[PDB]
Amino acid sequence: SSHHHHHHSMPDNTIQWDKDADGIVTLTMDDPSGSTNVMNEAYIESMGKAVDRLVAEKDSITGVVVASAKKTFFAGGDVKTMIQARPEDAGDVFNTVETIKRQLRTLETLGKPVVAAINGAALGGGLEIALACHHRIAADVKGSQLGLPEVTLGLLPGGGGVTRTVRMFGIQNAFVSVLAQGTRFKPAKAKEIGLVDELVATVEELVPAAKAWIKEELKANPDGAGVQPWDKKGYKMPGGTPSSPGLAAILPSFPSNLRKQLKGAPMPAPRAILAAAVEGAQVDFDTASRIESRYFASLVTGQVAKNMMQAFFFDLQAINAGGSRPEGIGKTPIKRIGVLGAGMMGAGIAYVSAKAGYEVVLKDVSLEAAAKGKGYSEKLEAKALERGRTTQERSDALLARITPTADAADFKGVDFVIEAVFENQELKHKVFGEIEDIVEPNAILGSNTSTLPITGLATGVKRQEDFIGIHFFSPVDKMPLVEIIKGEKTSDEALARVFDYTLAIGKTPIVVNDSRGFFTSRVIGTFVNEALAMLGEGVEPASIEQAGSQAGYPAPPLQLSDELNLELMHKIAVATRKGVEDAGGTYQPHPAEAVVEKMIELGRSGRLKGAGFYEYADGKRSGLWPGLRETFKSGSSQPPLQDMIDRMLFAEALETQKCLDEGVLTSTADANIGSIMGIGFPPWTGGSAQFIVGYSGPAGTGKAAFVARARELAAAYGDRFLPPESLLS
Amino acid sequence: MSEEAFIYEAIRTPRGKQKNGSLHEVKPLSLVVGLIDELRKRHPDLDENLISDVILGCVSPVGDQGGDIARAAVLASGMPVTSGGVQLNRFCASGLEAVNTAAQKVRSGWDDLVLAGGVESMSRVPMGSDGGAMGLDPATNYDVMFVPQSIGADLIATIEGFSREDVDAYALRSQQKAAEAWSGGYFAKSVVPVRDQNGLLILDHDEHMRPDTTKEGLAKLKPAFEGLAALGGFDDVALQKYHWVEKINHVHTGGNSSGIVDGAALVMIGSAAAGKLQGLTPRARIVATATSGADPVIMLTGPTPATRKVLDRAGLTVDDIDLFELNEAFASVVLKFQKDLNIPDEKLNVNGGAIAMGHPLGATGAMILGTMVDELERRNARRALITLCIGGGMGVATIIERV
Amino acid sequence: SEEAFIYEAIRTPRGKQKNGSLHEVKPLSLVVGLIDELRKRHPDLDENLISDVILGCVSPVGDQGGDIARAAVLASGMPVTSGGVQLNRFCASGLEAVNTAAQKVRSGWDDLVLAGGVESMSRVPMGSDGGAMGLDPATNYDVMFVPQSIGADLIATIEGFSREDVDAYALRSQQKAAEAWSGGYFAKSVVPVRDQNGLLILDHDEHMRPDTTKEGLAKLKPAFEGLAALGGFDDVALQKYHWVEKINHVHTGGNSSGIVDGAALVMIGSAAAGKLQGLTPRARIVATATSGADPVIMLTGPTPATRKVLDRAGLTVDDIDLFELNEAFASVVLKFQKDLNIPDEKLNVNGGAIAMGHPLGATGAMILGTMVDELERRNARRALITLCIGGGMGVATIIERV
Ligand SMILES: Cn1nc(C(F)(F)F)cc1B(OC[C@H](O)CO)c1cc(C(F)(F)F)nn1C
Ligand SMILES: *[B-](O)(c1cc(C(F)(F)F)nn1C)c1cc(C(F)(F)F)nn1C
Ligand SMILES: Cn1nc(C(F)(F)F)cc1B(O)OC[C@H](O)CO
Ligand SMILES: Cn1nc(C(F)(F)F)cc1B(O)O
Ligand SMILES: Cn1nc(C(F)(F)F)cc1B(O)O
Ligand SMILES: Cn1nc(C(F)(F)F)cc1B(O)O
Repeated sequence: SSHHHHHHSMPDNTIQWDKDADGIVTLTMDDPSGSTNVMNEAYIESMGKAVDRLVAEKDSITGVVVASAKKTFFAGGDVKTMIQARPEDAGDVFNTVETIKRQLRTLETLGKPVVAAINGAALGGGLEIALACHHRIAADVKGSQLGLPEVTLGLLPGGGGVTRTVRMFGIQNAFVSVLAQGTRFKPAKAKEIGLVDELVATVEELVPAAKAWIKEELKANPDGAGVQPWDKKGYKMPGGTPSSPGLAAILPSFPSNLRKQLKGAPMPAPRAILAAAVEGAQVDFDTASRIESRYFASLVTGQVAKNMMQAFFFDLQAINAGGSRPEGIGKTPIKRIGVLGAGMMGAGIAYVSAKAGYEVVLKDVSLEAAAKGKGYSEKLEAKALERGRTTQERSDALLARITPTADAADFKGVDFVIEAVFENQELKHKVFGEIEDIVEPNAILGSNTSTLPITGLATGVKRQEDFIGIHFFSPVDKMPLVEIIKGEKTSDEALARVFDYTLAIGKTPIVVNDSRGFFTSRVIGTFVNEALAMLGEGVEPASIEQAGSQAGYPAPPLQLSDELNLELMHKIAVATRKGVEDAGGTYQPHPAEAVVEKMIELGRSGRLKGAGFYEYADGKRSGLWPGLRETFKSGSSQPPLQDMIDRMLFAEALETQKCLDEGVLTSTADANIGSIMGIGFPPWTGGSAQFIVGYSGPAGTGKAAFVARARELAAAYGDRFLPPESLLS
Repeated sequence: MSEEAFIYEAIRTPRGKQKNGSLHEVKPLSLVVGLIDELRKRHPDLDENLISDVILGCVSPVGDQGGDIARAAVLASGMPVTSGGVQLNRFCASGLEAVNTAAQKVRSGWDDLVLAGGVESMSRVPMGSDGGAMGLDPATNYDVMFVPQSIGADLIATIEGFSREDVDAYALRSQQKAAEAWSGGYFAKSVVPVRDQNGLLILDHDEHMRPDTTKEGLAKLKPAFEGLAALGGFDDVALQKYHWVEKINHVHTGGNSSGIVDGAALVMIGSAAAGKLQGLTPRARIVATATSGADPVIMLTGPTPATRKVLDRAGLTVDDIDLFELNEAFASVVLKFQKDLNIPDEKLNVNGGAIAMGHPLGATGAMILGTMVDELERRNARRALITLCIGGGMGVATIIERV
Repeated sequence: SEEAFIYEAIRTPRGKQKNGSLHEVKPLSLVVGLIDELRKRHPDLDENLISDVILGCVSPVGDQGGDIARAAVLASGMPVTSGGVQLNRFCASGLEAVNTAAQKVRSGWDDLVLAGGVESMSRVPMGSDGGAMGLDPATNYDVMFVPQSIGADLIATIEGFSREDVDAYALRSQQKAAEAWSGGYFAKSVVPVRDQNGLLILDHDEHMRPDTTKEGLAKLKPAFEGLAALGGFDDVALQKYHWVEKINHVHTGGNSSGIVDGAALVMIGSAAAGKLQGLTPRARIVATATSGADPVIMLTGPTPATRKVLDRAGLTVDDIDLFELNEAFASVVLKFQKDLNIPDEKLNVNGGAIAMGHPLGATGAMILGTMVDELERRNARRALITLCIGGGMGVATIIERV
């Protein structure tokens, strides 16, 4: 019943109160404990104090304006509170969001207009505050975003976001466009969809425009001033209620469509959002809001939300703060970039480098090839014009920074080299020998490499201090990770310069010590090899692909194996067999190697050669190879689907632990974000390292349950699932 | 387990089609009252106070079919107020469940004479009009992996290897046998023509039938549940459970699936003492009933364990059954049933089925039951087994013996 | 023959209509919660032996459409072979499900059956399913449709039950329901409703007004005088009961059944089924019966149904220890008590629907289980459960403690 978090037996104050002579109260949120207003304990008590005062002085108040003194409006909550909420704290989680929404409900039914003066970003609880107002004005300034992104953290908008957006837009549009994926909107697009009512050019115009709207609203609509559409007698939900005949016909298809988009992945948040949305539309607003609180308590106290919150607020923020960047180094601005190779990798590196603002020289053997490399950026910009994202002016300046060439002399004045030709050490030696003297003396000598150690590649240049590995992922325009590999002779300054380059092009870096396979390629190898092993054991290929998708991977493993090429997977196994037999020992062949050779023997080595595990026609995938079931006698082995799923997840998790044991990675933050962004480890796990500490199965939870399950897989499928000593005691 | 239950009468209305149907102007309450009045016409001296209940199956008990339509039929027809009236819903088997419940009420010895059957006016009350505890609950819909009966039928055809020509061959078979049964006069005594309040004829035949159906015409039809699985994503949901299947072969159309029709059916069931007291000749005896089920999502493999359970319950085998009657919801379900139990082709749906004549959900069970009472008597055969697949994944079967 | 036994009989608390605790709970969830309680009591029960789930539901639309019995089977993870059928015989749907389950067991073709009902009247109001009468003026006009409320007032007029008489029964029902709750009679059978996080939603019957006074009941206005004039149902009723000049409207919201949400479940099986699964039988279903009376008064069906079930079991009134008749309206119970000369201290001894509510489809199974508990608490032998029904029907059941 109370607006406060405690009713017995001391927080700060984050809201400034101001009442003008016209009776308009301006609430300015200005949390003294940070640069951003956040839904912490101090805010709840501050808003509760203000809402109490709004009711106490209701005879002398004509309208309300909610504003912010920060660069943003309001974004987020106290994450240390949510991530520690245990299942036994579900009652307190439930009571907390009920108190939060009781404040907004009183602000909303005050009998007078409330306007949100959105000066900057309004994310999550920030937009929920604005949705409780009757009118929303946003300042169209650069960097501002509006949205409800809590589903990306495994949560849901538990401060009214679900209930109010469904009342505003209906079930289908609110779920698809706002809630299911937590889409962030620029102020212009937010006004288009109805999330915001008006726009102003500068933040200075916001509060005056709000009070002007309050004055006109009271004059033009005194009966419905301060009354939301859902609080009127004749309210009709857009698209209808679940009992309306039109929506009741398609409503059974909503969960199946959601299950199609997630491919059966165990992400409970979108399921909970859809349930709260539909169930809420069946009852009144206050009952709908209470249902929203219960589903929110289900997610907060769950394990998946704790995995996702761990990855974003602690791992990603530690990386973006410079956790893997060395200490003493400063800045070194980059003037001109030199990309060697015009394939899909080199052409992609030229696109993301030009889009950030750099001049790029794109070299290949011929101008014909380098021109088709720049054509990769032309066709990406041609689709960006038709979709309306970038303008006609900025696109012509983007392509103008890409200079296709075949002459090595055009690398004159290049201070950052990114080689991206064939995976061959002696070829990389020559291409850097032809180029190290034409470029600047301070230039970074970067090499996009999948497996070959950087220390060996550096012996083909003079200044090994500035040689470094810069691993990108195809397609480069869409993949967000850059795996930076530190060679044995690589300097600390070269790390920081490539670290800053990765941030400049809008990508996330990780720092990896030199080793065969690095982190991404080595770990993703255990993923594809685990599926090829299942294929050789006799498991149905369709079940293997379903296991990959239902585990949460972005691409099923056989489909991914056709794109990495089986000849490349072959000579990685040949190179690793030399990495042991030359040292004087015996090699332990992965059972997947026999499947790779049988497919090469049959002339089906992947998508490049026109046929692999899938058939290919007209440059597109055309289902599984019909002979694949006879070649491997598919159906003879029928393990449960969860065994196939666990075999793939545990292979990468155990291999991630090995990389942390050996020193390939130096922080679990790099391992988690690297596995998610680099190789597509399922976001619900929070990373291949978080997968261990946050494991959850029918036997238990945590590291001990991961060890127990890994021992079941080892007894049934092989010793590669036996956990390392670092996970034991 | 003592009192034997006997079938004394089993009648049904003709089945009117969905589009421009003759029964669209007829309230479903009127379809039941017409059958009650026909029972009076055949037995005028019957003491209706002996009738202790009227059990009607109805899958969409809403609108014209709401408010306990069985009790409405009792009051509207002028039956005694002591004759009860209960509506039940077990999806497609509602009509046979009403018959089985009536038989079990007689076996318990606490009911002596019961009317049973069903009613479904699908042109007035379409399927899904009642909403649904499942479809309105995304939290449960998401977890149980709901997939319509239609995608399960295509999935059954995909798994079992039934081609588009195979299911269309059965559809042609159903049209031919339904026409042969109508031409031969097999349905003359049990199909009660529907008449208005002036006695004028409304419908006297199953107007969904297409007797001139050809293999060529069936092959031209478009697969009807292909836009349902694309716009709803039900294909991907079905393959998430059946992960060893790569692609679903969509073979079912409007011409090899059951028809959307209007109709009703009534069956008079009672003890031997009830028949002797009122002078009723027993036509058949309810030997055994059974309720089971099978894989959900597929939804339609339920009739296989229910048939084995009712055979095991009556101490019989497949060889002891003279006639097999399985509702033709989809052609692949019948072909799977015929393949599983090795049912002889000459014994399966010998007078046609729902593909030709229609599937009035709540009434179909009692319609195909009465069809087998007539055909056992016409052939002078002994035993028949009647079963229907059901939504959700269940099945119901019944064995009758001619008397 | 095969005897039918009751092994478990539970129910949810009944949440009120206005600002009710159960308004946010889907009726499917009310049934699943009771299924989960049966599992907590028998975790080694082989659910494959359960062959059907029979639920009564008077308004099977919306949240209660699409065979909610089957939905509960799938939602709760019960075996797909466990069936699931919804039925509707108006107010006796809950007891009809139990009786049909018992007859299925006696027939020998079912071994273990779940039975009961569910009605979320705050989410699915009465009459939401339309109705073959209200949409058919030709038959409505002929059968002379009069709401059950006016028929209850008409029974009070013919029998001479005053406003003080029906209010005296209302006070008696509130007192005995309060005495039963405070005495712990309902502690083991009323299963509190909880949310997905385990938080409590409701653990008691909200509709109860244990501080009811006869002065407070007399201040209430007749609820069905506004219905009688706007529809002309008084005139329709007196056209059939032509010897009655005027209907005395004595029934209010205080002496009529409460509109509430609730559900109930009963486990019924053969002796071999209970022996095979380690279940201790609590009572035996001696006999069932159905009958009826005039459909304009509508609520006089209980008397011939009770008379019929007594003849069928070879018993009389003096052989029955407890009588349980649903408190749809106070005059219906007083009419029943007068007709069969039921001793006052044997009739609805733990209170009834006036105090606790009438969740249509579930009430029959609730008061059935209410007698299973009171027979074991008193160590009594026989109990007779019966309900009036819409349309003029009646259902009765006799149980014997074991
Ligand atoms: C970057 N980002 N910013 C938001 C913000 F809330 F600020 F809007 C949400 C995301 B986000 O999702 C990306 C979005 O789905 C588009 O692909 C993400 C990445 C991670 C990681 F830790 F695994 F890296 N965790 N999350 C929640
Ligand atoms: B309250 O102090 C709070 C939160 C919890 C819970 F366990 F549920 F997490 N229990 N209490 C008593 C509170 C609210 C918040 C905020 F972040 F603002 F939401 N933070 N705290 C500590
Ligand atoms: C994060 N996400 N949410 C959805 C939605 F909510 F709309 F269904 C879809 C996706 B998605 O990226 O598609 C692949 C998926 O992440 C793999 O499981
Ligand atoms: C601090 N913060 N919280 C959120 C969320 F999702 F909770 F609303 C988003 C952000 B952010 O982009 O900085
Ligand atoms: C930051 N925060 N903490 C909670 C909790 F756990 F206390 F309930 C809820 C929120 B929120 O709505 O952003
Ligand atoms: C793109 N999309 N996302 C969804 C969902 F379920 F995730 F919200 C539905 C669709 B659709 O088919 O338009």
